[PDB]
Amino acid sequence: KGEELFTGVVPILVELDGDVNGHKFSVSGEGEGDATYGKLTLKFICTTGKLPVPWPTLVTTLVQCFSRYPDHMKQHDFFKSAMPEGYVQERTIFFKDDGNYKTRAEVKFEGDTLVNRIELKGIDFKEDGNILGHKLEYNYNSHNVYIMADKQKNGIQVNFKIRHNIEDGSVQLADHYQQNTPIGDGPVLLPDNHYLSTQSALSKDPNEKRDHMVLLEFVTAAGIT
Ligand SMILES: [K+]
Ligand SMILES: [K+]
Ligand SMILES: [K+]
Repeated sequence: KGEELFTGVVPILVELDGDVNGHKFSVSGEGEGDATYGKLTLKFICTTGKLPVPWPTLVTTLVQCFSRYPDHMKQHDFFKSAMPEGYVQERTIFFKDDGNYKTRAEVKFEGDTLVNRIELKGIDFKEDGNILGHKLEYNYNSHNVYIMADKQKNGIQVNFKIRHNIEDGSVQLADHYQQNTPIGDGPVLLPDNHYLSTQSALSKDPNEKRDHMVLLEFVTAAGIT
């Protein structure tokens, strides 16, 4: 079924159209995912000029079908079960004492490539807050992403908190509320409650002259015994 599409390395493309406080931008990403290992390797470029928000604030928006589901949890992997037609992923992300992002994405195959196409709208940001002021460290914490069948028993409702390190040594919370709904109408796996355990490392390409982010991530499902 959809799980079979992920047994080796799969190319990824990401495209994001954003508008935060009227500052418009676009981001393109490319790389590969290896769900057997829960690994992602990607590079993202801002194709419109300078990114008006910090790269770390966009990590969660910029393919949870690449999470590693251990064998005893495979009946809980909604994300691969929806493929290849894919799913809609919607979020609101509330930055404590600052503005919010609202995002809508479609994640699906296009040919042999897994594509994440996103629209993002951010509003009510402070002009010199941590986000528009670029006051975040260039790194990423490790998180638990909590997953539960949705009310309609059609997709999943997801909740978690991201912690962004700030350059003054404090931490700013980004409270995530997420819904995923299959694009096709045939059966998908509806999971028992569980979570994903995430870790990420960010870097730069020394030869890349555009504003950009190199991202490597490891994600493993857990919380079923
Ligand atoms: K700054
Ligand atoms: K900075
Ligand atoms: K890390």
